[PDB]
Amino acid sequence: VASAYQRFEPRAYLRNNYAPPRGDLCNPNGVGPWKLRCLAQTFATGEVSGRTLIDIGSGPTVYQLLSACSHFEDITMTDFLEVNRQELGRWLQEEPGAFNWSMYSQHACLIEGKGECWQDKERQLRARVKRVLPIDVHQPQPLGAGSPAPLPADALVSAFCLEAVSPDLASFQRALDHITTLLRPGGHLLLIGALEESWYLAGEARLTVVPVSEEEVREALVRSGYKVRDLRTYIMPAHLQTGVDDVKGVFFAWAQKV
Ligand SMILES: Nc1ncnc2c1ncn2[C@@H]1O[C@H](CSCC[C@H](N)C(=O)O)[C@@H](O)[C@H]1O
Ligand SMILES: O=S(=O)(Nc1ccc(Cl)cc1)c1ccc2c(c1)CN[C@@H](CO)C2
Repeated sequence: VASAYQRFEPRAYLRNNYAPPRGDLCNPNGVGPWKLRCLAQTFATGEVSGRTLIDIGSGPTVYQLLSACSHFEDITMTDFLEVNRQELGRWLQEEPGAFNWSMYSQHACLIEGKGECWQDKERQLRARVKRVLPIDVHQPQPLGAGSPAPLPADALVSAFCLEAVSPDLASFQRALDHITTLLRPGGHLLLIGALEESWYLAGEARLTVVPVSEEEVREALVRSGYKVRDLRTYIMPAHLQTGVDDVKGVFFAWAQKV
């Protein structure tokens, strides 16, 4: 896969998945509103807290941390590709060419209902993201030997990574076992991913993906030593079925390392 990922174009990836129609946040039935709503509700339970958090395979996106950032003062973002870490850098440092996530920040504020202005939410994320490190979930030690990242983390977040870098279920299970080592016992894992997908595009790159089911993800979490606190499925409607992939749904898993 690492080979195919050498052609991965962040801008194309962003455009394919986070720009209209999939990125439209006005229609309450879209995947965008559904996902932000499920990230906000999880953190609103007050049960997912601590000091440090690590986002596994962040790619060029930050939406997965909008609701999470107000609960963890030290946040580590990561990704296998340097081009993605650079794309993140552009938004974090507010440099030219950064992707504009303002509609997402605003919706997270809208959903959270704490009366927070979106600039303050983005300010807080930028402030708490202490570093952006390389990572490889295929390695028993994903971050490596002496990573600047505070370990073990009190919580992990990973969206669309594992199944997208695993050729099969068994390999999926190992990557999960792998990243699980980065988590403090009793800690929390918020895993988001593509259901029954076999490929997706990112510019000249065409990636192979392992198609997994909700049941398969649940059992994998259980086998890695987690207690599944919540599991949800969003079925991808026809209007969101574009030619960028063959994903059937999106899953969300809130797991607790026991
Ligand atoms: N071996 C590996 N270990 C960890 N991440 C990897 C990887 N190989 C590829 N990746 C990264 O996994 C990501 C899958 S796309 C998901 C991006 C983002 N988390 C989102 O929610 O959209 C890409 O950023 C890709 O570079
Ligand atoms: O759900 S999405 O259609 N877009 C989306 C997700 C979250 C929000 Cl907040 C908004 C839009 C979405 C986002 C990323 C990926 C997909 C779908 C499916 N392919 C994966 C890579 O395998 C990558």
